[PDB]
Amino acid sequence: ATGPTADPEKRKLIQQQLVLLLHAHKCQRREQANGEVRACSLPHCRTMKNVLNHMTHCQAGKACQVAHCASSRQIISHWKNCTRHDCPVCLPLKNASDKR
Amino acid sequence: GSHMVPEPDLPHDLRHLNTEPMEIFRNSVKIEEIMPNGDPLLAGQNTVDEVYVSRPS
Ligand SMILES: [Zn+2]
Ligand SMILES: [Zn+2]
Ligand SMILES: [Zn+2]
Repeated sequence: ATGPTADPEKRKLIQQQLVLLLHAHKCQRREQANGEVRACSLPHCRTMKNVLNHMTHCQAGKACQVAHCASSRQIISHWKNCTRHDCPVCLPLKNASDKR
Repeated sequence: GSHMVPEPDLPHDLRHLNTEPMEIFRNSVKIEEIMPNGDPLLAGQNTVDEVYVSRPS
């Protein structure tokens, strides 16, 4: 419950980047629909938009110089396929998207 | 379980991600309020696409 097999601190860090990319993917579409409007407020919306626009053309993948690019490419692929109702990382997202 | 539930088994495919860059996000997100409250399984296409990640094959 505290070792590298579960790590509460690390578990929150991958969740936080994963969700920030999910926000920024559609927020980039929202922003471009009005050129460059400053209507948002997420602390890293701009950070993710820069990484996402880069990822959309980057071909270095596993050997890229952008620390967030290869990480983000792998992080998205987890949530794209996981369905386990007690997954430590997906649980807050599986709850964020529940009918309750 | 004596006061709070234990931390579940972190997915091994995400353990491989270096989390040092992510430390900037440690107190800057709302995991539960970002989501459009639609469905979890809907993530297959709502999240991103093959052109968005430069799919090699
Ligand atoms: Zn935004
Ligand atoms: Zn890259
Ligand atoms: Zn999962």
